[PDB]
Amino acid sequence: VMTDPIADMLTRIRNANMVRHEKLEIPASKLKREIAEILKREGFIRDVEFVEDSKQGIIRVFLKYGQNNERVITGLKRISKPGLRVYAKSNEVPRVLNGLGIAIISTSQGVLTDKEARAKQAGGEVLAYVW
Amino acid sequence: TQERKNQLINEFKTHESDTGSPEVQIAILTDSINNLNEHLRTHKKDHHSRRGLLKMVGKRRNLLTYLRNKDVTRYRELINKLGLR
Amino acid sequence: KYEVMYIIRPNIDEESKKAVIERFNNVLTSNGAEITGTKDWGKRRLAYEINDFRDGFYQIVNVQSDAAAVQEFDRLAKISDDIIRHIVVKEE
Amino acid sequence: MSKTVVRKNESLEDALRRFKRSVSKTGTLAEARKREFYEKPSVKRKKKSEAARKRKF
Amino acid sequence: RIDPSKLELEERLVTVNRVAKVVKGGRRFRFAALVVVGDKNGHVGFGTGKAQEVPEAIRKAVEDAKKNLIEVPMVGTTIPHEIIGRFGAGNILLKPASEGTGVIAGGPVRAVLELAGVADILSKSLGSNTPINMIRATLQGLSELKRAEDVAKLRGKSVEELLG
Amino acid sequence: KVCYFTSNGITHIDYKDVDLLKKFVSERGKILPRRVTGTNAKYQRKLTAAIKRARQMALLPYVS
RNA sequence: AAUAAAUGAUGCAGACAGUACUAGAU
RNA sequence: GGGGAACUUGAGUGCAGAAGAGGAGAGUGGAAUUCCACGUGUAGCGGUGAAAUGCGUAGAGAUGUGGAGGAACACCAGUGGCGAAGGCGACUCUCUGGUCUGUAACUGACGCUGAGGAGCGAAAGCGUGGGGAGCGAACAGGAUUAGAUACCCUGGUAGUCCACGCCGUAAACGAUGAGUGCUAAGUGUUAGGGGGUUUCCGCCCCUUAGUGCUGCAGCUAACGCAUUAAGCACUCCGCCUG
Repeated sequence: VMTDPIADMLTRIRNANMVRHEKLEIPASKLKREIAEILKREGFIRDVEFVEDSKQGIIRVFLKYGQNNERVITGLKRISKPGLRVYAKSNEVPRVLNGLGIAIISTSQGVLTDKEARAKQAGGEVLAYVW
Repeated sequence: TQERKNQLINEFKTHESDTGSPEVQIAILTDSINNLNEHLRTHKKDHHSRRGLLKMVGKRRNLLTYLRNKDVTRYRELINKLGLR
Repeated sequence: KYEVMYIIRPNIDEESKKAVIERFNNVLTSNGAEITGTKDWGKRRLAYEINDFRDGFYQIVNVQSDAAAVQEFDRLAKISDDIIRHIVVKEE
Repeated sequence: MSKTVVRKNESLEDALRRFKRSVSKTGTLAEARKREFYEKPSVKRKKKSEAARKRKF
Repeated sequence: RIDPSKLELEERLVTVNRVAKVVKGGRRFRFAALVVVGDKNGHVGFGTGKAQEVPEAIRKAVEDAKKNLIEVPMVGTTIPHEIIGRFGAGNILLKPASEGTGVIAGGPVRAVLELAGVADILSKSLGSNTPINMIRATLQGLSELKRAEDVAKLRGKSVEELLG
Repeated sequence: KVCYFTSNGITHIDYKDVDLLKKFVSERGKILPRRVTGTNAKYQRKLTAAIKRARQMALLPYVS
């Protein structure tokens, strides 16, 4: 069942951050790979790798702690839940903490962040926030 | 036991090793429900067996709905073969 | 598979005991219950008292029937005075 | 009651010494002494889980 | 790290609650003092004190607050981003405001924000109105704030890369 | 202590074993506890079954 | 020739007010 | 989201095993209580804080034998086990439900929840016909108290039991809805599996589902919870607004 893979992915990442872990294993769907690569290019993660196996495929995430003891991903939160979908327009694209954070948004042309969607003049599902 | 199942399997086997066979599971559930009602017609107070029969019937109904949504031809064939009316 | 063990009253001659044994065996075979094994412990002192005796003859029989000659043997032993106690168990 | 075993060639209290010790392994002190007044099934069940574990006896 | 108390401070009390202890003889009354000490350059702290006298309790609370100072970002005389504190059933949100809005908050939160040097903040309490918990939640929310340059250094990016 | 059935690798008690049932039952007739006999839970349950069947078949006493 | 530590179950005690009562300031 | 085509991890079938107070039905059992009959046998028996009501010289209690009948199943027995919940504890048998272990052979999303509805549903209670050993509301008597329509004692109806039907309520509680995923540890325990020497007995490690205690982070008003969450998240249902 599980009703959604993305929310559980985000919560697993949040628990990993809370415990100060260094690795994770996820069934690694296409959208999950996309979000992980976005976080990678955003500096939230040290490195990410894909493991295409026979069962479904697996992805490993390496949490980032650039300094002595600091959680890069302080918190996460999903919005477009399965039962209350959220769609934001180009003019209503939000910004996380005055542009300090980042929010993932699937748009008409690929999956992009808030700033990328604002630049490209698009909009769609606001499926997650990041702080 | 170990005879009715084997016969139903050999009868409803579409392939050499087809044992998932929603039709086979339906036939097995039907024969089990019949054997259960046989004794429930006398031990009317065994409510736990009635709950088990309700569970089996729910499984049967879900399988029948799946088969109807998947292949109406095979659904109607199973109907004509078993008489599950 | 099934197992049958029963107790015969002690005050019985050898010929009468054998006659009763054959009678009950025939009763069991009334449906075709093959007797796959037999054992006679003999004279053993009972741990506790029964109707009129402290000892008796123990008889063991192995059977593979359809649970009908079992009931026949049960209702016959409960009625007949030759047997005092008896129990049928599955050898599974 | 302790047992049916007999002992002789001792004193009067030497027998009671072993009586009071062997009576522990019999229900004469528990089984025949608890059932003086009724106990509800609930408390009846909880009494075992309490005593047999806490080792209060 | 711990901030030194060697600075000019505008120590200002909030409330003085009178508590009583019951004894064989009767009730023994003591005074509890809440005080907020800080400067208007981004450093503030909270302390408390108890004694049978008002001035002694005030002095003890001031001395304790001196040892519990904390730093707060002052991006544009305001906070870099909104945040909420949730210390002990006390929920208080803090939003950044323009240059002319002013400090808007209930007594204790307003005092804490003023003594910290912030002039334009939007606040709203969404929980208990107890002053201790109010101050604690405000302090927690201010501690959970992050600077733009700090976040840029942490995420291995440039300030402009984040602000645009 | 050490269990008997495990040490011997034996199978179903075969209640006919009057000597085993006797030496495993108290001198009075009461069933000895597991903490004293050293047997496992499964073997203790089988022991109870066997001793009950024996008592039913006059192979062991009820009272002594 | 020696020599044992026990045993325990206590009967009775109902009510008390309507209105009353201490503070403290950088 | 709809339609089309593939996949197994979800889901289910089979394969070889495992435990269990799982249920309905039939038979059997020996302790123990009561009564009856008889042999021995006298002045008491039973009971309370004390006492009395009660039974006993038409011969009690006690002791020993036999019989009659009815309920429950000592020791095993252990936060042990099963069941969706209530609940389920002697033995034997007939008919039956679910669960766990390696599943990989099989179908390949067939899954979760579920208003309304149906069914089940402690004890008590009601109706029909039986049965009634002990216990025992109501009731009678004897005590205490100022009073006792009670707490104590002696008797004692219905009830407790059996077949059918009805009622559908409990502190029916873990005062914690169902499903899934993630989140340090030590620790016993039930039924299994694999292994590192041993044929073993047994020691250790690993791995499944369940049952218990102490405890990190985290949560919480605190109490406390903490891989069986009251932690971190998603889906559905019922409920709350002095």
